[PDB]
Amino acid sequence: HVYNYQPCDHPRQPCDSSCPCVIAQNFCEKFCQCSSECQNRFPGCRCKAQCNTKQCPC
Amino acid sequence: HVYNYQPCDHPRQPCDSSCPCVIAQNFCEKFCQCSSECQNRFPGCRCKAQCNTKQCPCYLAVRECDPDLCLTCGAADHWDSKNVSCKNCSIQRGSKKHLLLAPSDVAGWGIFIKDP
Ligand SMILES: [Zn+2]
Ligand SMILES: [Zn+2]
Ligand SMILES: [Zn+2]
Ligand SMILES: [Zn+2]
Ligand SMILES: [Zn+2]
Ligand SMILES: [Zn+2]
Ligand SMILES: [Zn+2]
Ligand SMILES: [Zn+2]
Ligand SMILES: [Zn+2]
Ligand SMILES: [Zn+2]
Ligand SMILES: [Zn+2]
Repeated sequence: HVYNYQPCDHPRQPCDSSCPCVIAQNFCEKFCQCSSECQNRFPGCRCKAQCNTKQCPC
Repeated sequence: HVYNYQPCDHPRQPCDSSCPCVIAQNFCEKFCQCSSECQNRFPGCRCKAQCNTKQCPCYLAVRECDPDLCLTCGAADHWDSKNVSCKNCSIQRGSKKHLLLAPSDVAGWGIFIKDP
């Protein structure tokens, strides 16, 4: 069910159940026009190095 | 719908739609008898330190860093010592702030914090 990511550009509307990223089950990215603290925005991992194990959320 | 975690003890049956942890929407822990590569097992975060921001999967999932899994964040290291590198381990380690007991300014007794 993976869909291509397309940045969200819905002003005056939260990224919830109506943003294209939320509908397409895709995390909001830095290119999204939503707020910097969006619920669907994917947080950056804080791994020391490698980031190749399953532990790294990325 | 948060349910209490009870270790799974179903051998010869994958942790899938029938294990109590999977049914209860709860991650399999080290105390589960399932396989060491279970799908529902919660992986240990590889955070450099702190683990207090939303990026750390333990903090992101409202979970304290498991000492057996999270080894880079410092939860496992310095078990006898204090000032752990990770910050999502205070409940498990029991490092609580010094409270003080005095009559509350609102009603009855109240807890007052000794240090900022
Ligand atoms: Zn959006
Ligand atoms: Zn978006
Ligand atoms: Zn968003
Ligand atoms: Zn990352
Ligand atoms: Zn990483
Ligand atoms: Zn199980
Ligand atoms: Zn389990
Ligand atoms: Zn399991
Ligand atoms: Zn962490
Ligand atoms: Zn952790
Ligand atoms: Zn940690």
